[PDB]
Amino acid sequence: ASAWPEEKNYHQPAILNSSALRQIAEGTSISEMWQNDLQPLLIERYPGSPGSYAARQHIMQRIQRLQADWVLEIDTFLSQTPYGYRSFSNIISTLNPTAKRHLVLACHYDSKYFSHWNNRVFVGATDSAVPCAMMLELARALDKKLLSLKPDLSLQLIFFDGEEAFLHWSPQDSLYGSRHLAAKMASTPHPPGARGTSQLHGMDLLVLLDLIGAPNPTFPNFFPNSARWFERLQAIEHELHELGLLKDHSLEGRYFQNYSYGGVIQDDHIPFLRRGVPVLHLIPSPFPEVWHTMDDNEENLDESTIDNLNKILQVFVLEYLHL
Amino acid sequence: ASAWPEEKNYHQPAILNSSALRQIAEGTSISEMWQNDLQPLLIERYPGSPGSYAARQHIMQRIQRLQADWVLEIDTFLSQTPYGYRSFSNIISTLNPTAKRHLVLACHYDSKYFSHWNNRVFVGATDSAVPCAMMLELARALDKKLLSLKPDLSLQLIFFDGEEAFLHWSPQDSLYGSRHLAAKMASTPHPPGARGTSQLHGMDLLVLLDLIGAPNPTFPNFFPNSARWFERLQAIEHELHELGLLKDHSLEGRYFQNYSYGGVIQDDHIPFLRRGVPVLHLIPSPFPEVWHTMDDNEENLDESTIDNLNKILQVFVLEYLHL
Amino acid sequence: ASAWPEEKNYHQPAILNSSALRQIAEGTSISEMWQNDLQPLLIERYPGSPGSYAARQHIMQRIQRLQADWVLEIDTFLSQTPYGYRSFSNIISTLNPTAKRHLVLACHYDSKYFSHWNNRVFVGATDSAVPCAMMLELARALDKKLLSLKPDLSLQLIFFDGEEAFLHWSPQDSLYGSRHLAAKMASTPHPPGARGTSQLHGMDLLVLLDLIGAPNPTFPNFFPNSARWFERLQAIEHELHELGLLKDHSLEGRYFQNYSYGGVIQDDHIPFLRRGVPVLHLIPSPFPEVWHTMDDNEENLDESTIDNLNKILQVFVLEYLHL
Amino acid sequence: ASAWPEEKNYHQPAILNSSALRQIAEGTSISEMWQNDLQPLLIERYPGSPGSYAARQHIMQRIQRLQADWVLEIDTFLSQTPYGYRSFSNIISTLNPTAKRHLVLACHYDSKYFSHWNNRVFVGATDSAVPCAMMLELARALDKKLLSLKPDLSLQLIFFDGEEAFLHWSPQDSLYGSRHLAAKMASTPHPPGARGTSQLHGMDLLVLLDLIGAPNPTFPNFFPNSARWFERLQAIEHELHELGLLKDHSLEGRYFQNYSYGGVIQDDHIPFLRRGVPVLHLIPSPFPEVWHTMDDNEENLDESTIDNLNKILQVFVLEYLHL
Amino acid sequence: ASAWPEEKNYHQPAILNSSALRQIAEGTSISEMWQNDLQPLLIERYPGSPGSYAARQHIMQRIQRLQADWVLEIDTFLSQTPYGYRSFSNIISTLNPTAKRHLVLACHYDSKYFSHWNNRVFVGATDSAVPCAMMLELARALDKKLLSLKPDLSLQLIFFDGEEAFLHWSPQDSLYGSRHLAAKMASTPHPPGARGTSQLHGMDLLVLLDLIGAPNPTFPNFFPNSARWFERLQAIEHELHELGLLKDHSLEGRYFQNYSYGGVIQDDHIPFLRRGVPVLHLIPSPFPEVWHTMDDNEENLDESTIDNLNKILQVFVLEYLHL
Ligand SMILES: O=C1Nc2cccc(O)c2/C1=C/c1ccc2[nH]cnc2c1
Ligand SMILES: O=C1Nc2cccc(O)c2/C1=C/c1ccc2[nH]cnc2c1
Ligand SMILES: O=C1Nc2cccc(O)c2/C1=C/c1ccc2[nH]cnc2c1
Ligand SMILES: O=C1Nc2cccc(O)c2/C1=C/c1ccc2[nH]cnc2c1
Ligand SMILES: O=C1Nc2cccc(O)c2/C1=C/c1ccc2[nH]cnc2c1
Ligand SMILES: [Zn+2]
Ligand SMILES: [Zn+2]
Ligand SMILES: [Zn+2]
Ligand SMILES: [Zn+2]
Ligand SMILES: [Zn+2]
Repeated sequence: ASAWPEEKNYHQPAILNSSALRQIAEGTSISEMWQNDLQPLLIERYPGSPGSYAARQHIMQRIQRLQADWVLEIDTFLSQTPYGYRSFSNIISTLNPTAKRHLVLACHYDSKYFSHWNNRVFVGATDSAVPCAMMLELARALDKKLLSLKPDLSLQLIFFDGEEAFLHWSPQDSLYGSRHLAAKMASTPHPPGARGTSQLHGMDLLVLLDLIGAPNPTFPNFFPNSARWFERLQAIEHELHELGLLKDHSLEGRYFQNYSYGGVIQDDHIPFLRRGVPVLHLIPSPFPEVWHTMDDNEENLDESTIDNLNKILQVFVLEYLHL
Repeated sequence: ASAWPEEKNYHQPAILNSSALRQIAEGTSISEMWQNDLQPLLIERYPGSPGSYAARQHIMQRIQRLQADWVLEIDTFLSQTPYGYRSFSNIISTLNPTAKRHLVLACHYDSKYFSHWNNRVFVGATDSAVPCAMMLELARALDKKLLSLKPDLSLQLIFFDGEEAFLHWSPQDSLYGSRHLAAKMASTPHPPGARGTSQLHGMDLLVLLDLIGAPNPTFPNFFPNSARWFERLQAIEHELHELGLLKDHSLEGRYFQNYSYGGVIQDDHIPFLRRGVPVLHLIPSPFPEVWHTMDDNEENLDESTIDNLNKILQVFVLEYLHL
Repeated sequence: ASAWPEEKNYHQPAILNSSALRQIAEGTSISEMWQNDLQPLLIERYPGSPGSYAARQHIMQRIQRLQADWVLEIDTFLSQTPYGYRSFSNIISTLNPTAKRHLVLACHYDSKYFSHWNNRVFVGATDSAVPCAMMLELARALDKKLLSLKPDLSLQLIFFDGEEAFLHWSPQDSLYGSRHLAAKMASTPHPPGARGTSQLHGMDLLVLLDLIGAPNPTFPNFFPNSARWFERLQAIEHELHELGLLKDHSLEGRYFQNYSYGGVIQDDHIPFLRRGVPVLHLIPSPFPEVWHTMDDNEENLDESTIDNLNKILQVFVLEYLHL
Repeated sequence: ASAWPEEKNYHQPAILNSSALRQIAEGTSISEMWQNDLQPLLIERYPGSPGSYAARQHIMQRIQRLQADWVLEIDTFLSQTPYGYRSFSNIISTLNPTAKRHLVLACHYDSKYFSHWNNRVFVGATDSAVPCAMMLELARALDKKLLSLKPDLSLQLIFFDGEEAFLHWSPQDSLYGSRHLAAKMASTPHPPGARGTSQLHGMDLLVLLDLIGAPNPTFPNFFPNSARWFERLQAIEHELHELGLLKDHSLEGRYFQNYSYGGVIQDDHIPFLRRGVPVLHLIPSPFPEVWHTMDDNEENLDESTIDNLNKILQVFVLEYLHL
Repeated sequence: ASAWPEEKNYHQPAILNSSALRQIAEGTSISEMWQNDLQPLLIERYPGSPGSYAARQHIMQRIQRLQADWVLEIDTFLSQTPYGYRSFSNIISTLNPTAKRHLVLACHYDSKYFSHWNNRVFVGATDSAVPCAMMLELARALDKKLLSLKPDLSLQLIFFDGEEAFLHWSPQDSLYGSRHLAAKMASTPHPPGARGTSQLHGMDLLVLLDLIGAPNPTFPNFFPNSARWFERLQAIEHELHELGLLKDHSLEGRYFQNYSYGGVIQDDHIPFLRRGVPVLHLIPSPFPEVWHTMDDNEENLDESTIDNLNKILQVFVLEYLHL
């Protein structure tokens, strides 16, 4: 067939100059994000719940009101769990769904399920409420530029549901949302009409944000097939440092350090990885100290790190998308 | 509905004082244990074998002679192999088998089958006679305190048979004992009469000992859902050291180094991990130089290190149980 | 020369409970430090200048108003430099100067001489105004607990002058105020009336703060006769973390990391060290990125890290003094 | 004083764009250097000796035949030694009489004295004949651009004599050319007529190249007053790398690694360093394997590493000089 | 002179085959040493004390009683201190006083001086009573092959006195004996009637034992002129291990790791090192945790580690000596 599915293998960023980067840095607001994007989401929001719907509405609302012609879809489905068939809902938000190639940013909007205990609630600030807010805050901060899209390539965001186990992490009880959509897409021809290419051939790259939020992350370079793009976040991190544009930051506490990792982490990316989509797994190693504790709350998030990652990521994208 | 299967995430140790610690370090005798508990286990003991029945037997005698109300079982069972059908007997000792919740220590009591070489015999002193002796010594040394068990929690031991492969490593040629027991436990209501919860629900934490006894062990932190418990070993090791109760010991050769391990090792924890039991896998990395050679013998054991880990394990276990 | 001068070698801390620590963390304000004790010193203030007298002046005032009975002295003295003789002044603030033994906290309060460039002035935010405010905030915060000094031990703060070189780093041109004070103290009987014992005998341990206030600092353990005191800084850091009373703080970026250093930094400890005083040199390695640049301003300080090191240091100090 | 002595503190470089960096990298033949600039120097050449005068002569000849206004000088002198007084002869080559400020590159052109063995003769290929050759070649390859010198700053090349000891390394028996040349310049006014300031005040940075030519060298960041220039050598090496311009080179095998060093190496920079000159000491740690052995010859030099470092340096210099 | 003193520069060792290595292991007995060699040294033994004389005498009886023709000098001398002039007695034991060249091994027989605290007493087991013994036992263990000295090369031991400061470490107050004996050897011709070569010229390598006998030592490769012999100590530790000739020993806790050092440790080698004698400094880094505490006692020595270092040292000496 046509070879556009190989394009992703040769695609270069449009690196930005200092003045551009000063602009981007000034364009994102961590407090706006914190107030209007993220505090809504710090609720018990596990699949089913009132939380899940409130969270779901909140995401689309906040997307809905932007100037770029974002196409929100829901994709409610049903899957078996160790408590029976429960109902899930993935969020997709697409720009230019005819864009044969998309760069995808994705995270997970469900919250793990826990019995209230001591009258506390798990609300999953880093796991993964913050990554949802960052993707939100990037759609906003970059809206004027993202409008320019009316290379055949645009941007999709995915918010997955049912990432976490219901009882116990196993292949059977985990990634409900992403195993659904991996399949759905591997079987949806793309572009419409085509005869050999799926919605996955048109994932250039999947950037999975998971567990972001805590002080002192270090992100490993998980895959050779996305390493060049990891290097670019290294380069972006550096230059935004060399230019004043990061806060409480030092290069001896870099986020992205050339440290490859041993065994694989399981996460919403796996249903895509093994179908051949190159992945960039922005999850930290070690996990946050508050992982799956009630203490994974607002109080233990380093606003200042998150701001620095907001900027790094926002640049990464404009550079991919050549805006 | 009862949520007692969650009590394990919120479980905290009752940490001990410097009198207590001195007392423990005092009442464990590496030299008795060496003579009374481990020297008997140092024989060819692959499943089948006369060794196996001897060891099985040894193990039960030295438990049967202590005062606390241990209940030993011998799950003997058949299972297929590359050499046809064969028979395995796991050893399960248990205090308070209605103790709804149990902390579990475990190891394997077989020895791998090797032909005889230069009239040398493979006896597995670290793989895994030493862990078996360690476990038996801990029941001895803690006996008077374990009596106290007449939070509904108690202790349980397991000595798995057929951990090693008969011919060659594989899902199908290995972990005969634990694969078997993990299933039978997943299918057993705990507590009697329960309707939705199995005995695995009652396993707090599985501490599994493998490949102990060589010099300069280094134990990684393998799993994030047991990592606060690995922190307690770090912390126990520390205090027992600053208080001068370890032998030939320095912090520049700690045993528990806060280092995270890439992959998964395969071992008797596997069937219980993939079903959602937390594991504290006390296996070192790298394995001991003598691994799976005829040199895994007594002459190459480090008394001092084994004795240090006894103290550490014994204190871990008392703090877990609140004794 | 009695045998009191060796008690330092056996001194041990009075470790605190989790309730104390909580009080210690809660009773230090980094924002009051920021305006009352630190923002005033951020001015050109090399030796001689009018800044030197104003910073000098500030310090004493901020001490003079506290309840403890601080005995300020001033130690003005003349020395040759590359630009000719000049007049320096060390500040010394002593509790219980008859206190035969003292723990000493010290920084330097000059600022390096630089000509102005682009109309910016060098002010030394980390080199070493934060340290001065740290030492000044510590005496405020701990004031009430320090009236109780009426073992014979007390606390002395020292603010050195002329630490930095005038023109070109060298033994002739550097440490003007601590070469002087060593020697002065090295030859001043202590206690009064003494006959064989100098005031350096009575110096238990000298904690030198320097270059503090940038993000992600790493302090080494430089000297073996003080490691045990470093180790207590390690342990405090850990404990304040595990109770939740540090901020944006992760243990994979501790500040005190058991890492030994090879060479020596020259700094104001040197004249006391080669007099056999025990030094705890809280100077980080690598130096900050803004070292000796005009960018060593307020804008580039990490308030979180300094709250943190303040809490730690305050604790360290109450345990040293058994308060 | 005036202000000019401090201009160096604020000097930024004129970074080169890609096209340029290529043009430099084609500019330099390692083969031309190898045969024209280096092979003449592979001779026994300890001070006094005929290779001492032949070396001296050769160097000069190669500068003389360049366009640029190199002003040569011999500085023959005489110092006490363990074999009596003897006569040395530094070589200085300067562009610009008045260039108030100079970047200096420097290297030592003697050879340690060794009696002959198995008919073998020490010729210090890396110690330091390659550094020399390197400096020559950079003269050669940057002539035309160095013409453009008719910010008041230029270049200077020094080739110290008497670096190595005659007998046994010590302050009194080592560093003969450079202890003399730093005292002499520290007592010569610059610029001519000046009432306050030395030619040292004019030395912007002394780049000392020693021990260069072995495979896989790593150079550390010895000094913090030249760390930004170290960082630039790194940025250059990365960038020359990622553009394809280096040979047999990976970033896993970089030369300039952010690895500070503890204490100091004694080399020809010391006389200048204590006098307040900033130093970029391109010496490797560890020293080469052939260090001070007859085996320090041509056969053990890695031609590929030298080409690469030629490139890196010549760039470093064109960018310091805003050429 | 001549070149006879450049011979150290070329000395290759006569390396042993496995069969010999086994004899040497068999040949030394750590229980013999512990009882007959070291336990007498474990007394308060500063310079001038009766212990000092006790200890001085013991050494000599242990060497007098062997058969090789050890030749005991006794440099006694006076020197000023912070407590007055006092008397010091080195011990020197040569084989072939006329043998031009000499491998020299040395340690120090004094104990620091401490008051008596809780009726406890500082005795210096690691520092340096073990290295004294290790050298004693080296000579017992090797006597028969040492006899074979009737390459003009032989062996020398040195038990320095006064190494430790009397009051507070410092060039004026330390290394009393080595400074004496270094200067006295520098100004003694050798071999007799030589006209420009001293005893120090016929120190081929100085092997300095210090701070030995604690668990888990790591020894840096401190000097480049001695590095090739550190690489021998490494190759020896390896081969002895790969033959199961060391106890309780993994290569992941090697004793000699090829890691270079930054700064410099001050010890009895300085006075020879700045006079140009090659030094293999066997002092660990870090120091023992018990350094200059009362716990530097026999209770805290690692018998296995010492026994392993005896073997390594006895092999090193023989391959040097071509025995
Ligand atoms: O959910 C989980 N339960 C576990 C129990 C034992 C070991 C484990 O690694 C896990 C685990 C992994 C996990 C992985 C990625 C995640 N992203 C967000 N939550 C995440 C959790
Ligand atoms: O038995 C085995 N045969 C192998 C061949 C190649 C690679 C391997 O990891 C193995 C192996 C692993 C193994 C793992 C945990 C064990 N615990 C005790 N023995 C253990 C052995
Ligand atoms: O001041 C300095 N000028 C230098 C030039 C070259 C190398 C150096 O280490 C220095 C240096 C060191 C230094 C050390 C401790 C300090 N504390 C505050 N400023 C400090 C500076
Ligand atoms: O020459 C030397 N003799 C030594 C003996 C013991 C330790 C040492 O570091 C040295 C030494 C250092 C050295 C430093 C830079 C050099 N550049 C060229 N040769 C160089 C030698
Ligand atoms: O004695 C000492 N007191 C110190 C105080 C602060 C730092 C130091 O490095 C030292 C020191 C050094 C030292 C070096 C080698 C020794 N061998 C036996 N004792 C030894 C001691
Ligand atoms: Zn999670
Ligand atoms: Zn095994
Ligand atoms: Zn400074
Ligand atoms: Zn050299
Ligand atoms: Zn000592």
